[PDB]
Amino acid sequence: MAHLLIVNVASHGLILPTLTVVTELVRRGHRVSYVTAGGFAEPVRAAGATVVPYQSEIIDADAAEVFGSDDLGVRPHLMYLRENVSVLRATAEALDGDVPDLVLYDDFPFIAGQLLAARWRRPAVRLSAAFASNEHYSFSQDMVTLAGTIDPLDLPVFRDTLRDLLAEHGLSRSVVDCWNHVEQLNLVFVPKAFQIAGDTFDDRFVFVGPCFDDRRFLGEWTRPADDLPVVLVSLGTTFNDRPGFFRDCARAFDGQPWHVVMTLGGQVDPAALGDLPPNVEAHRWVPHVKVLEQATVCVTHGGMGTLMEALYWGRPLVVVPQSFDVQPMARRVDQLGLGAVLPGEKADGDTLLAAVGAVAADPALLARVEAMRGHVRRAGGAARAADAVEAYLARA
Amino acid sequence: MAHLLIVNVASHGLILPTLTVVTELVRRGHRVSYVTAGGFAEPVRAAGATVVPYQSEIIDADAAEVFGSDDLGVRPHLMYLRENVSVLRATAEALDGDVPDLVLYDDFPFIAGQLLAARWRRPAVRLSAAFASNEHYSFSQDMVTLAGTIDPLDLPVFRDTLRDLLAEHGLSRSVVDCWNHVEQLNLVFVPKAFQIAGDTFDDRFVFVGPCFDDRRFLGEWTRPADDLPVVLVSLGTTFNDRPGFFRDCARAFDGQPWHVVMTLGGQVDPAALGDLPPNVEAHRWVPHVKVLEQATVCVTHGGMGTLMEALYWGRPLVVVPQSFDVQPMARRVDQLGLGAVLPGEKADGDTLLAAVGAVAADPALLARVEAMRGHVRRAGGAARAADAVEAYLARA
Ligand SMILES: Cc1cn([C@H]2C[C@H](O)[C@@H](COP(=O)(O)OP(=O)(O)O)O2)c(=O)[nH]c1=O
Ligand SMILES: Cc1cn([C@H]2C[C@H](O)[C@@H](COP(=O)(O)OP(=O)(O)O)O2)c(=O)[nH]c1=O
Repeated sequence: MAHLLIVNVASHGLILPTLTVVTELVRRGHRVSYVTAGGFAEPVRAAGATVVPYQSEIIDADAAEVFGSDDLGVRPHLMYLRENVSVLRATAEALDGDVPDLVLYDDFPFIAGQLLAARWRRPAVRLSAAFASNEHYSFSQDMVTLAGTIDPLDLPVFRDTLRDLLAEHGLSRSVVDCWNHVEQLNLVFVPKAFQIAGDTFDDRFVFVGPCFDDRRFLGEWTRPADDLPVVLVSLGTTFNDRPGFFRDCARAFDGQPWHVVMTLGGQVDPAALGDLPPNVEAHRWVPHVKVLEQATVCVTHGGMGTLMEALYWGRPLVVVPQSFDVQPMARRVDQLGLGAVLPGEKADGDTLLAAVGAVAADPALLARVEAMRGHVRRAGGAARAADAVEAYLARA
Repeated sequence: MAHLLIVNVASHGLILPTLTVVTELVRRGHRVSYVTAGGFAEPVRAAGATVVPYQSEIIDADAAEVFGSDDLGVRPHLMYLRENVSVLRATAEALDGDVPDLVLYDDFPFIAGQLLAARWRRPAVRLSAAFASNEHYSFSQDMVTLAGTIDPLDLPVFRDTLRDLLAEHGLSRSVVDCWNHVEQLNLVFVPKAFQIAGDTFDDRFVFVGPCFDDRRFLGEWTRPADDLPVVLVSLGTTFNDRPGFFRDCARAFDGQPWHVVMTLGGQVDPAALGDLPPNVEAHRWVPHVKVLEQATVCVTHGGMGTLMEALYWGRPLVVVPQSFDVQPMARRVDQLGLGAVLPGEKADGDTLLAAVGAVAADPALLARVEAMRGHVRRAGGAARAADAVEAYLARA
């Protein structure tokens, strides 16, 4: 009954929750256009969607290095607008003659998303792979706050670039109303129980939780031979250039009654770690969902995708936040008592060893992890998202 | 001519900026009721207002301890409501028979403010002694994020109490709408230029900047006989139980080309510092406003009052934040290049000494500070506040 456009940027965290949703909507006779770049085109086409390529900077940008350049975060902010503009121009060109009935856009390209919907006079849907935002809670604000950057709107060049962009595309919305625009429908990839201030989000928000595959394109992983409890250890895909962290982890678990699956996420080359104990392994990539299924503890920097996949299986958590983008999750896990949180420096090998053992042996924590798993399960998934999408089409 | 009620709580930072404003309205003939507790009654009467006492909990509470109690911040949050409720009941008791034409309330007692405005069906005005909040920026969220506490609306007992309070008081305004309510007029004691995301604030907000007196009731001060550049050092009135800080600073400035004036703020006894060099003073209280007039550098934790009082006199800053509450102001001062910031531990006497000398000798920084001084002067202060109120009073 529809041609659905998904507006997104080139990032694992933002695309992976989307895949099984695409496959479900397509299963129901809908047709999907998907904005993406580079190697992401491959899994996106496999989910059933037609790929609309665009030129991305962020795809091979070094996050740590970008946020390091200057002390106000001008470089991050301006790259943000560029990625949005690059996405806006490429989608319009491709689909100006094939107008979608429904524009769905991730938080990141939300400027391009609003402008596209306005340009075509089409209903819109927002997708959140992290925490959702409303009048009470802004995932964006405490992003700025924690990151230490300048407010984007306090940055004259950013503000003017945006004002000229809205003006050009004639969107009848002011810069501030645009930046703080709440969409009529929002698909969020966490349970409401986990969402910060989740009790405050109304009907416009649908908390469907993690949506995932076997994800064979991230490789495959098979239960070990030593039959030791399995600990997943990963720093994600973004701020993951930390051979020190991984090497110290391998050392601490050397001879310990655990089997460690280490995930480098594309930065550190396994070889750069040197030799690992027999109970410790390291990959550029393995499907977290595949390790976590057989796992006992999950050690993660706090990436949402990894947290929700771990909680899906009721795995006690050890969160090792190394960057700002992940701190709200880590704060939320700590306050829900879903695991131990070792922020930055504190996440050394030895401390990480005591934490892994501690949370694996805590009956009260395990009581909370099991219950939360229950909310994740009773959360929609790809099926409930597609339902919302189809009900939304109806009202339009 | 009117009866103006000022709803406030027993706190120096929240009451000081209000005083000269009261005196102006009264001077113009209006009659002012002022909600306060304890020893603040004296200065408030002086300003020319009629004191409405309420039983206060925060007036004799130790912030550091209160926030140290538990890991979620349940004790602070619940005290916050009690303070609000205690203020609600007292004022209602006193003014039910003497309804005000206008209800002016500070951010803190904003819940009691809204309910009183609704009860009596009167226009209301909000007062912000720190940054103001709107749809783009929330000082509150910034606070919770920085303090590491749970969102108050994620805390059942807190929201239930709030919900019931709103219901029992007839207010037809949901808990979340209530919490994120934007008043139709806001007096903000900050220049819009300093305000975070100032450009995003509309005409509902009037940035009148600092409003102060001789403040003789805080004692007096005559510049030294040694004729050294005077440096004001102060950790404020809230998280100021830090003898090590003042002790180490006095030690560092020993025999240095500066005259250090330290204010303990009713916490540490001056005697507990022990012997001080001839060029270092220590007081329970002296009017920052009088030191700052003769000063060369202001060293402060980031209290909004001290900051604005210093910028009023174009004084270079060394910001030494030791607590979440002054963290956004330290961030802002740093972004505007108005001074050096030495967060928490970084703030030893030796590093403080270099900073003081450094900010005093930076031509660029001084250009920026002198310019901000310009904005503070343009703000309009007490006169402009009464102007706004009177216009609001006539419109409604
Ligand atoms: C690094 C890595 C991530 N993932 C998945 C898990 C998450 O759903 C998603 C995003 O990674 P995540 O760890 O959440 O990191 P980031 O903070 O960078 O987004 O990618 C893997 O499956 N295998 C891997 O090796
Ligand atoms: C401690 C102290 C404060 N003040 C004034 C300056 C401010 O306007 C007001 C509040 O103090 P401030 O320094 O801003 O601290 P806080 O963050 O704790 O509120 O008190 C004095 O005049 N003298 C003093 O000795």
